Amino acid sequence: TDLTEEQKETLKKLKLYQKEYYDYESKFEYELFLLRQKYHDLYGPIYDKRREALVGAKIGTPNLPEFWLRALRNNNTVSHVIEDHDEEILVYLNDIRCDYIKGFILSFYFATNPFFSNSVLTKTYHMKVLLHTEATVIDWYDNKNILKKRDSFFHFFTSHKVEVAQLEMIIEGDYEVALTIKERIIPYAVDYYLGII
Amino acid sequence: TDLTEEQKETLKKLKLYQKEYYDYESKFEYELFLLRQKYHDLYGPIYDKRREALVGAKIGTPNLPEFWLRALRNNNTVSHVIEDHDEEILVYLNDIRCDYIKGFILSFYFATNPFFSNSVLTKTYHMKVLLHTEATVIDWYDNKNILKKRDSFFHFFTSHKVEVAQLEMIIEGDYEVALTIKERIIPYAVDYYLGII
Repeated sequence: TDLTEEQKETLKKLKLYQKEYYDYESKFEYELFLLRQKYHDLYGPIYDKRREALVGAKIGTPNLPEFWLRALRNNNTVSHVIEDHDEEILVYLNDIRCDYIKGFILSFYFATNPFFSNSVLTKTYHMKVLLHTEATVIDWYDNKNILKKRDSFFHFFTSHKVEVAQLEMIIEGDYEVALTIKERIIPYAVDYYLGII
Repeated sequence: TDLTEEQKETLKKLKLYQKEYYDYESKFEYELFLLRQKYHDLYGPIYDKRREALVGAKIGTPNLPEFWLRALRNNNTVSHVIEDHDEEILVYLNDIRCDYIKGFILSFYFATNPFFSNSVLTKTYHMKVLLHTEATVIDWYDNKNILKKRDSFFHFFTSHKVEVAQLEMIIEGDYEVALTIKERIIPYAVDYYLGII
């Protein structure tokens, strides 16, 4: 800008070097994408084996009753959004999975149950940093909508986009829960069940 | 525990699968360590070239006056801890570098200056999650200790370990600054200088 010609040259050289930094950084970012994908695929079979052993019925994880409810209960962050009335519903939980959008999408698989007909409840987090969320609409059976009667874990399946403090607080807490399920509950489920974490 | 023998078997299988998860996870963590090291070494020469072009004198970055002060100023987080009196000292800044402990260590290289004799001021962050910090003691020249006369950027070079809210707040803000310098200022210095971020 208003530098001496000599300094202008120095500045151009720095931009040149900075351009070099960005090139290497893009390549690192790429190798990071590869790395996370590779292991995501290596974890997949391990998750399916657990599901298989757990599910093999009109009850969640029949080969190990209340598996997910207890794993979720044993995690501080998630335990805070689970109420006593939510427990009779969560015992029907067969599996929780995380998938990339063909952001990420969390899926909650439920066995046939007297609360809602959905065999699966999903939550999609759209991100670049959160953009917006999409939740499946729960098809509650007559008089079973616990959201009516109050606070409930199932408020998690509520779609959001972007008073302000109110919205920020809600979106923040929701994303925190989702992140915990995605990075903690799913990767270390049984250890939470056993409560050894 | 108090499961049927059948469920006990299911639980053992899950621990087996979980053990498999941890094995793969350890291998991913290892490949992540490699990845970050590799690029750390690829960035090194790029940082040294910038220093070389900037420094080539009794003034910081003589080939481009006030380079680091301006880069630091143009970053919101860091700009908040820089006072007007700190500027006459920061203009002597020749280079800022980040190194792994042979956690990480931030080094601030200063040209000969009338404020302190130290040719380098470092800050060491010990971590597993912060354990404790080590800062070089500044050898201020007579009547030059700006920390006496108040708030100053140089309070950054203060050692900490672990009333409680007071300590938490201080440690938190300090680590936030360090992180910004490490991940933002150093990797994208010139772009901050130009203020295009």
